Order: sequence, then C-alpha cells, then structure tokens
Amino acid sequence: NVIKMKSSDFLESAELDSGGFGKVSLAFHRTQGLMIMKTVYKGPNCIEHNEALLEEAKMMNRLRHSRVVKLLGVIIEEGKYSLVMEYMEKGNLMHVLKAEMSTPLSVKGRIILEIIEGMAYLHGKGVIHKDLKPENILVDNDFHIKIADLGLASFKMWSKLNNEEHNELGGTLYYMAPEHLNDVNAKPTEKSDVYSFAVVLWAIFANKEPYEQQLIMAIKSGNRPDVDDITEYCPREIISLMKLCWEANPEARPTFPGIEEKFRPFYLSQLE
Ligand SMILES: COc1ccc2c(c1)C1=NN(C(=O)CO)[C@H](c3ccc(OC(F)(F)F)c(F)c3)[C@@H]1CC2
Repeated sequence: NVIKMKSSDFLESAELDSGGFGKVSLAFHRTQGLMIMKTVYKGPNCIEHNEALLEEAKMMNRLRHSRVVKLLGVIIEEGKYSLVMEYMEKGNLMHVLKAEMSTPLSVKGRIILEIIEGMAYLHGKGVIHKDLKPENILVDNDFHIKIADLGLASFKMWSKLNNEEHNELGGTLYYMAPEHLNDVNAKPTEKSDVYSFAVVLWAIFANKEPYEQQLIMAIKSGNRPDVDDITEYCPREIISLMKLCWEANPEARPTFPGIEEKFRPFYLSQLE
C-alpha cells in the first residue's frame, strides 16, 4: 500500500545531472536526497482514474526483490502524476557499457546473472516485463544492477495514463520478439522477455545497440544481431545461450529458472 509523496518535497534550485539515465530525470528530495523521477502525466485533472491507479500500484508493490528497482513513492496530484524510485548512481546499462573505461568478464557475467535472478523473480510472480532492454537495466556504484520499466510497458492503467491524448508530457523494436512484430494481437509470454534477454546479451558483449519495413520483415524472416561485431572475447556457451534464446520458436526458448539452473554453475567457476 504505497507511499504518497508531494511535489513540494523536492527542490529544483539544484543542478542535477540526469545524463545517462534516459527518459527519467534526477530529483533532489528535501529530506532523503537523490532520487529518480518519472513524470508520467501532466495537464488537466482526472480523479476518475485515481482509484484504479492506486490498485495497480498496490499490485505492483508486491514485486520486491534485489534486482528490481524500488518505488519510493508516487506523486498523485491535480493534473500531475509521477513515480519516484531509488537512485542508481551509474545510470542505465548502455551508458555503463559505453563508458570511457572498461569492464571485465566477471562483471559482465555477474550483471547477466543478476538480470536472470530479476527476470526469474518476475516470472515467479507471474508477470511479463514486455520491454526488456539496456535502457531498463540500471546500475549502482558497485555494478550491481536493477531492472526497471521506464516506458511503463508492463503496466495497464499507468500505461493508459502515459498516453492519454490529453497529456502534456521505436528502437524498442530491436528487442521485441518477432511474433510481436507487426502482430499486436498475440499475448506476450515469458518467452517474449527471453528473446529480449538474448538481444541484451548481444548488446552487452557488443558494448552497443543493434543496427523499418525491410528490417522488421527481415527479423520476422529470421534476421538477428550481427554476431560478428563482438570484438570482445565472448564464451562459447554464452553465444550458445544467445543463439538459443532468440529462436524463432517460443517453444524452442528456455525459461529463466532453467537458464539460471545452467548459468549459476557456469558463472562462479569460469567467470568470477
Ligand atoms: C506505480 O506503482 C508502482 C509500484 C511498484 C513498483 C513501480 C510502480 C515501479 N515502476 N518501475 C518503473 O520502472 C516504472 O518506470 C519499477 C519497475 C517496474 C516494473 C518492473 O518489472 C516489470 F515491469 F514487471 F517488468 C521492474 F523491475 C521495476 C518500479 C517497480 C515497483
């Protein structure tokens, strides 16, 4: 039963650097300090959808795990709706991959394992992210990650809010399963997230994103990320996982608990 916060609780007289965070920005809280601000709606009122929203939030508040970012609270105000979540100092996954330094096999692989525990946890709670991608992986100072849903994809009501025409406030297709490409009617499954996971493993070892009509149809046909562009050393059973998880058949792809069952043994020994 979620924490409500107010707009007044924050300060703008501060120059925060929300660089490398994405759509969401950084906010300074007067009592508690640095936080992540997702503004989702601004404009006219509509206290007619408030209750539903709350219920949704209540439901999503049941998701609590070390690899999913925490909601610190919501701002539900007249003509203004926001989500407020924990601060992750290093920002999203791409930003850290596209850093000016470098990151070890042991780190990258631990990042992967952490992701996996996240996703397995989520599916454990019978929930489909529907939008897994490096943008929605956030990193703390100790390169421990947390999964986010910053485009509200896995939401229903809050989703419906972030698009209400009366609002005043896509590449994401490169991570989408092909089943869902040009077919909006097929119900997403855990597997859709697994395809997405695959393309993320690619993004990680490639330290960069992947690459419409032609391309979309190509991916539907069987096109995948150019596995040649990984100039970094990437293990055989890992490019094997990548290959297996972006299979055109949802039947062919593995569950996260299975993936981990086979990967947890493989991280600790040959990676950490
Ligand atoms: C509004 O009530 C709520 C109540 C609880 C939460 C949120 C919003 C959140 N919102 N979040 C966002 O990233 C929103 O941009 C975070 C979040 C959302 C979904 C996640 O997994 C998904 F989407 F199921 F696939 C996740 F790992 C983290 C955060 C979770 C906790």
